Amino acid sequence: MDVFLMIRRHKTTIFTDAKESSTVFELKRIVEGILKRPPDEQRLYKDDQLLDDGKTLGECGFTSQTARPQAPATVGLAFRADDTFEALCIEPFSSPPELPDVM
Amino acid sequence: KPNYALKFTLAGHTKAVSSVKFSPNGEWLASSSADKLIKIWGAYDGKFEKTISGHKLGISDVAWSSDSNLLVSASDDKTLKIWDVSSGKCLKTLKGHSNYVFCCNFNPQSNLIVSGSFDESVRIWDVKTGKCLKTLPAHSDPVSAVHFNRDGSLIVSSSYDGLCRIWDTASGQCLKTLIDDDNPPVSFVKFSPNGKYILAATLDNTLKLWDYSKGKCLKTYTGHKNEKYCIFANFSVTGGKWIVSGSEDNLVYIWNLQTKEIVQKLQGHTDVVISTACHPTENIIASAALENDKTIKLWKSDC
Amino acid sequence: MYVKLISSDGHEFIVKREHALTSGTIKAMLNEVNFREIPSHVLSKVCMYFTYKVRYTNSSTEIPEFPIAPEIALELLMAANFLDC
Amino acid sequence: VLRSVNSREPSQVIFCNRSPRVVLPVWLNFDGEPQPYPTLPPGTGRRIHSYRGHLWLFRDAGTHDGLLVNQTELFVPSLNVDGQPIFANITLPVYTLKERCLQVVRSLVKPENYRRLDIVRSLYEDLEDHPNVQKDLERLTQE
Repeated sequence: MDVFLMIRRHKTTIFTDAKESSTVFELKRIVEGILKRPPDEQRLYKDDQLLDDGKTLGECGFTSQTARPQAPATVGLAFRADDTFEALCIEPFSSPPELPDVM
Repeated sequence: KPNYALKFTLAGHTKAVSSVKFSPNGEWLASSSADKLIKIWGAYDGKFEKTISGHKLGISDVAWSSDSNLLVSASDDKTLKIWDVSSGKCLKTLKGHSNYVFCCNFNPQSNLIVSGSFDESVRIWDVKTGKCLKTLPAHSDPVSAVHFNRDGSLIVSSSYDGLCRIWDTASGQCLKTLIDDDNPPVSFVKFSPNGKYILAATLDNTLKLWDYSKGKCLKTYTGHKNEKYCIFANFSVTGGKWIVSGSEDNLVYIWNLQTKEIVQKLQGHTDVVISTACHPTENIIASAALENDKTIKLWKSDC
Repeated sequence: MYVKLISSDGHEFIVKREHALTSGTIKAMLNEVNFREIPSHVLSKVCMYFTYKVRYTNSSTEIPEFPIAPEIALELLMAANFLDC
Repeated sequence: VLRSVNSREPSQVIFCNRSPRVVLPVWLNFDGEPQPYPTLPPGTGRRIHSYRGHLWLFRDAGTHDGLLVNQTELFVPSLNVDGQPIFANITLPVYTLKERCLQVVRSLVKPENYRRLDIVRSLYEDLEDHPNVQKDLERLTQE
């Protein structure tokens, strides 16, 4: 089963899919291939929940039903910063204009 | 065993003849046609009597009252009409169906008419008022035939949905659905004259005799062709005990009711034989054929 | 393997290159591409469409609806008209 | 043209609506004219009575958006050898992003107020180029 994800940190969003049965650690390897930082320097999140390397994505709550291609699920990403980790911080997308009169 | 031979060809309709019915008193033959006309003929000599007109589109079926005075007809124009046969006048037009009306019959008392339509409903009508007394949500596909049993207490209907259903006339309640593992469209149904059995045609070249009380099939009749048209069949009871039906190979088929073997095939029509009728007292068959023929034929047997 | 599509408001969207080639424009424009006129609440939805399109094209598993909130329809229409996808 | 043939050979069909739309089956009669039939709620099926050689297409019932049936535009009941009803699986096509955008806008603005919009004037034409079945029938037969 495929899950469809947005991995987000600051003003960065990675669109990727993964298997429900694949691990958090394997997802960090995807991030590493793109953003250089090794798995040990990453923290992945579902909302405010720190995800453990050895859990599967299914076990964290990412499933085919909750993580769809047209509506992917968000994974938060935080990097090591010197002695500790930065706080989780996802910048919101731009806001939509008010609905014109016709709607 | 029987020896039906052709005696008269009745010519006059200008399109397919849909239905032939002998009057219950044996004197008359009524025919209906895609040409929107009803015609009356002498039952023994074939002599043309009169033409009855009024419907706006073709007619599928016509039926006599018990006293041979009234006719009801069922039309693609979505109505039925009640006719005074001696004057040829339309007494009532029964309106209510939302699509083609395919079949009709009086009850034995002849105070009620039953009708079935492409619109999947069966309706019960008051002969005197012309008002619809009951609309039964009878089937989920076109209704091909409706028939009252011998005392008017039950109605049997057949439908392209594969079912025959038996209805209580007074309450409108479905008392029994005849269902089998295989459900091809049911193209015709009729109670036997004693009301204990039901003859059903299906669009797989098969006629079946059902036991109403047990709800189980007792006999099948095959060898004819029937995959397209809703062909009318009959019990022949005046001489030997036959089943009679038309056929898409332009023949009338006659089977031995008990043994189920074909005993005669009548050749003469030039198109599909879609209607047959059996005289109430004499060994006489009426048969009617489609657009490449347009005639009724009368055949007589010595038994 | 991947390309980076950058919105007008600086958000950086990283998507599979094959997925970005869904847009005929992006094929020509193309690694990195800036969209000076398309903000992030629209470009993110365009990326979702890329995912949806590639996943459900030539498949017979039941196709769901691509959802579009009313507030983003016009810009997305303009983005889609611009992107030729 | 594209028209049903009067085969008179009955054929049972399951109209199976595997789409999120209310589906409107359209029968092309023996003169090729489109006839609308009762609609199917999303995610429902109905066995129906039709005929060999009869032509059907399927649309969104409120907007006339074209839909797929067995992965194509037109459905004709074919040879049946097993006695089972033939499945007509109705599904959503993968609409272009633009086309799906037009669909959502059309659903929110009345066609009087189409040109009361802050959009490139060229897309005005695309909004009012609605899907209609006759437009496709000329398309389908000219293919």
